[PDB]
Amino acid sequence: GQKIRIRLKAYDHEAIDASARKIVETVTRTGASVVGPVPLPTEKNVYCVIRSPHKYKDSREHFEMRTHKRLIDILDPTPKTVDALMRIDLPASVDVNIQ
Amino acid sequence: GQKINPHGFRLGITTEWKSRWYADKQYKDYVKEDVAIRKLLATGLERAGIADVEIERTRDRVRVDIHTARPGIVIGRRGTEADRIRADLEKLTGKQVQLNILEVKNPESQAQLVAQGVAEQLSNRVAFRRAMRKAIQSAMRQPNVKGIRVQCSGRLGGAEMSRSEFYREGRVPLHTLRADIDYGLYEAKTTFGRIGVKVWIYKGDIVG
Amino acid sequence: PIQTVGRRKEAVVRVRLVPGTGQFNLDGRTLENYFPNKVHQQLIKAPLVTVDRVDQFDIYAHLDGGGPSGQAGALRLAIARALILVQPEDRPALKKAGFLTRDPRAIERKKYGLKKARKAPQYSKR
Amino acid sequence: PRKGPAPKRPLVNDPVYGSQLVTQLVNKVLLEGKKSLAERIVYGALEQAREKTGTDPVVTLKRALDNVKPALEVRSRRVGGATYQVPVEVRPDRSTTLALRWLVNFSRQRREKTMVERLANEILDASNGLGASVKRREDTHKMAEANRAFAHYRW
Amino acid sequence: ARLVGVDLPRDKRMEIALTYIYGIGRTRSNEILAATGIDKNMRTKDLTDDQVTVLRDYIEGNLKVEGDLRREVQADIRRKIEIGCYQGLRHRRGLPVRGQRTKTNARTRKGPKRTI
Amino acid sequence: AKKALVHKANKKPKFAVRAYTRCNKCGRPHSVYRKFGLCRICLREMAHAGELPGVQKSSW
RNA sequence: CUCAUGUUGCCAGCACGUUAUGGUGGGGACUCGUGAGAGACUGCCGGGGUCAACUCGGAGGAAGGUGGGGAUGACGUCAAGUCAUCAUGCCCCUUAUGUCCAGGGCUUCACACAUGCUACAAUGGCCGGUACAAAGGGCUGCGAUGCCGUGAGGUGGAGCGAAUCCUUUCAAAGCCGGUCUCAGUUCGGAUCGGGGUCUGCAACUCGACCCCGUGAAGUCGGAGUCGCUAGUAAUCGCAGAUCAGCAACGCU
RNA sequence: AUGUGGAUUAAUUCGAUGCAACGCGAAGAACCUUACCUGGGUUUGACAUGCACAGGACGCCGGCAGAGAUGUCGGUUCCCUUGU
Ligand SMILES: [Mg+2]
Ligand SMILES: [Mg+2]
Ligand SMILES: [Mg+2]
Ligand SMILES: [Mg+2]
Ligand SMILES: [Mg+2]
Ligand SMILES: [Mg+2]
Ligand SMILES: [Mg+2]
Ligand SMILES: [Mg+2]
Ligand SMILES: [Mg+2]
Ligand SMILES: [Mg+2]
Ligand SMILES: [Mg+2]
Ligand SMILES: [Mg+2]
Ligand SMILES: [Mg+2]
Ligand SMILES: [Mg+2]
Ligand SMILES: [Mg+2]
Ligand SMILES: [Mg+2]
Ligand SMILES: [Mg+2]
Ligand SMILES: [Mg+2]
Ligand SMILES: [Mg+2]
Ligand SMILES: [Mg+2]
Ligand SMILES: [Mg+2]
Ligand SMILES: [Mg+2]
Ligand SMILES: [Mg+2]
Ligand SMILES: [Mg+2]
Ligand SMILES: [Mg+2]
Ligand SMILES: [Mg+2]
Ligand SMILES: [Mg+2]
Ligand SMILES: [Mg+2]
Ligand SMILES: [Mg+2]
Ligand SMILES: [Mg+2]
Ligand SMILES: [Mg+2]
Ligand SMILES: [Mg+2]
Ligand SMILES: [Zn+2]
Repeated sequence: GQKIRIRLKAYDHEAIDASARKIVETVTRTGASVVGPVPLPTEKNVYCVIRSPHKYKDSREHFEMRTHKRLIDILDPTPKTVDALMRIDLPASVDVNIQ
Repeated sequence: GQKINPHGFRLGITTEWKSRWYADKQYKDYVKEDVAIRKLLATGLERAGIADVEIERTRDRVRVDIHTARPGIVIGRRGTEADRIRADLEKLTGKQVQLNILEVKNPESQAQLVAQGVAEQLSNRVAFRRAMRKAIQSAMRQPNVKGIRVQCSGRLGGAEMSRSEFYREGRVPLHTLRADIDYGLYEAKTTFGRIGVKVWIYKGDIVG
Repeated sequence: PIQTVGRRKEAVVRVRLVPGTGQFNLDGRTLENYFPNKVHQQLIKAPLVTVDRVDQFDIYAHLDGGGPSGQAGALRLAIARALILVQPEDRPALKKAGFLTRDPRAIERKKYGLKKARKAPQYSKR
Repeated sequence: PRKGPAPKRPLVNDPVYGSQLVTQLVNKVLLEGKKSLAERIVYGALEQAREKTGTDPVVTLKRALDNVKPALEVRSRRVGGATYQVPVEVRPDRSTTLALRWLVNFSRQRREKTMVERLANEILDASNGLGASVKRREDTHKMAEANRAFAHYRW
Repeated sequence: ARLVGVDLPRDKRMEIALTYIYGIGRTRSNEILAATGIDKNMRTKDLTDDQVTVLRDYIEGNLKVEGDLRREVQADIRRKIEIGCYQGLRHRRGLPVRGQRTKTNARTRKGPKRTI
Repeated sequence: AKKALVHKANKKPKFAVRAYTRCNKCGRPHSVYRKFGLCRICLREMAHAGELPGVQKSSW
């Protein structure tokens, strides 16, 4: 049994949902076993900053590094399926890691 | 400080982001190149108002989208400024890149455009009263915008003292995050010194 | 299959019941050898004595988050909820006891400018 | 407290004995939030008193509470350029609260090398009237009953 | 008891009794007890003179304590103050040499709090 | 930030020790963050410009 | 709470594991992970209310009446702070007030004030055993098992750009047993002497950490003064970050 | 242990001072960060733009003299084309 892992790699929830939709549609068309876009714990980075120069340290401003990751374990890695995902072009929002 | 940036506050739900990508190790290189390009393009292009910029990037290739009220001098009919900027990016070593130019729909309701125009008139000869009244009237003329506010702080008229004044008309729910608000600013040119101007623009709301 | 969960102050436990005897299995170690604090045993034992059906169910406990008090309270609320889950006929009595309502209060946001929680540095006006 | 009453917490009951007063005792003995060790110390002191006196722990504790429970407190009010001492009656909640807090805060100090024995010894002294809690009740009664007059304010 | 001019405690754990001697600290007391085979929980009431003899042998054979330490430390201090090292300069000035917050703290080497 | 200091910092050091960030946009000895490669008020300004892939207000 | 949904994450229920454990075949029966939706709107009842706003009490429900906490600073005040982030008008130097290193100082020290840590000790110290958290970082970086070192640390170096691999199976208090019987103390840790490591071209001013000796002051604190009304107060540990080290008890 | 007034030193850089400065810039000073001193030079320059007058070199890898920056000597040498 051979399985190909696809790591979806970006911030935006809407973009990640759209990418999952496109990948799932391509897999369904090509006829390959796909579980779906398995959710992954969203890594949240926090960075705090004071809002003023030269002291006034009591006031600050916050941030997040909100990264969304999804797991799509497509079984039965059909060749034509592999070429389809390789040739698929996706918006620059999400990063695709084929493993 | 008095008011946070409405754009920065509303990045999440209302507004959108002007550059999208996500890579960590070279992220510093990304920001370095982005800042260099932005500063050099701001220094170069001054005749045509570069309303907005946008950076879409994948692997080596990068794409730039810029908004201006008019592309007549942005891109030459032959492409003089076009290939000029291509040369700047190539010597910046941008890898694969292309330029997309889009013209604003209503330039009078755009935060940066109106601010820059009124500020240029002020820097040339226009008194603050006439300039700001023209700005407000021309902006309210379009029925798209119903609440807009503009502020200019500095030594008005060359005085040895700095004023704090503004004119409001309509509704600007800054504390309402649902509100569609556009912020701008620019540092004016004056023989006596420099003067800052801040502009608030409200254009409807989004529900859902 | 009957299952119940407990979340509070990061204290989370997955609880499985069985009408069998009242044996205690906390991660494979009985309650007596698992966190032997009289107060904790009281809190765990309270819901079953409240239902007045002692030694009529067995439990399997898997705990995460928090410390001894957190796990004890999470498991206690777990049995409190699972009892109604299996038998809703005791709902009036168990709600009068208040067991079904999880205590929705935990670590609060640590705000900048404060040493921790909502305390503030020592103040001097001189 | 300027809108009305803040709801009070319905604390749990001590299972082994069945008295919320003992729970209140343990909460007052609580320092740095170590309830396990607090209950340990309370059990140690109560067992020491049990084996010392040969009496029912609940009965002895009720006797001590009744003996050391006050019935009037003094309030200070400044009018006309000076502060005045004025008393006011307290509820049984307040009475037990004061009694327990005294007992604890004065067993805190004795110097016989073990607070675990200090608790039991002072419980015995309160039971037999010799307790420092008895002494403090005596002095507070002195202060209060020296002034029934200022009650005309009724503030 | 008595030990090399150091009064052994009448009733205390030997790991503290030996630490009473100048040249030993808790760690060395533990190691010494382990080496000599004596436990660290008995009382001085079970002390035996043969054991005292064995501790004296081991200490004098494998340690330097008391007057020897005094003379050695004094010799080093005087040598480094004579040489002119910054260590000796700090010693002469009466201030810490490690470079701590000698402005607010260092009251230990400055003596009890004296006010101008 | 003296241009001489900026140039000296950017030039390859004679030893690996003489390396420091000196935020590129404005070269600040202190208050610089490596991951974003920019100074502190500089990052705040850039974030209010809104052209950074991931910076957003934090509250929870 | 309902839905989707099983790997690196779980185990209802079947098998192999046979000491190393869901470890392995198997399965969504739950958390778990993150998307969508629902649910508190005085929704309903009584009392009063000007029959109006609204209050108190009762059933429901998880919360009842802004459920809790953040972000969110109205016009303005203080010519309040910041030309040493940046840029900016004027003046001033230019053969210098520019430039590089001929090293050193930025901490120095007779004294107070500002905010913390360490404690002043038995609800504790030390010794051995023993279970539980979250979140997060990691490339000219995080760093496995292993060996040598008391321990900094050295050899060697798997797995990781990363729910996986390293940050220990991420703990501390917690619980069990032994010592200490109230001592300037087995508390207490600075100061000082001698021996090393690490980063680095080179640790004298002017680093950090380890081991040995060091044994000072100090007993809850003077008027007055800080903060704290629910996981709040207090006490314990952890991590992000500036960094090559490191004065990291600081901020978050 | 570090901040702050203050005094001493050739430097003890500088900014900030009640509520709303003071483990505040400084979220790390052996050389840098370093803006301050005694201490060798150096100068259209360490660092870029443009006008002229001579250049194919600039630019790259080593040894000697020195406490280092100092300068001298060894190795390679322009890409276009007749305007640069
Ligand atoms: Mg602070
Ligand atoms: Mg907390
Ligand atoms: Mg303050
Ligand atoms: Mg460095
Ligand atoms: Mg920076
Ligand atoms: Mg399962
Ligand atoms: Mg206002
Ligand atoms: Mg001002
Ligand atoms: Mg200046
Ligand atoms: Mg300037
Ligand atoms: Mg300026
Ligand atoms: Mg200095
Ligand atoms: Mg310094
Ligand atoms: Mg300093
Ligand atoms: Mg202050
Ligand atoms: Mg200690
Ligand atoms: Mg242990
Ligand atoms: Mg263990
Ligand atoms: Mg969580
Ligand atoms: Mg070993
Ligand atoms: Mg004492
Ligand atoms: Mg000590
Ligand atoms: Mg000690
Ligand atoms: Mg004392
Ligand atoms: Mg007083
Ligand atoms: Mg309140
Ligand atoms: Mg502590
Ligand atoms: Mg660092
Ligand atoms: Mg200064
Ligand atoms: Mg001040
Ligand atoms: Mg601090
Ligand atoms: Mg330098
Ligand atoms: Zn910057």
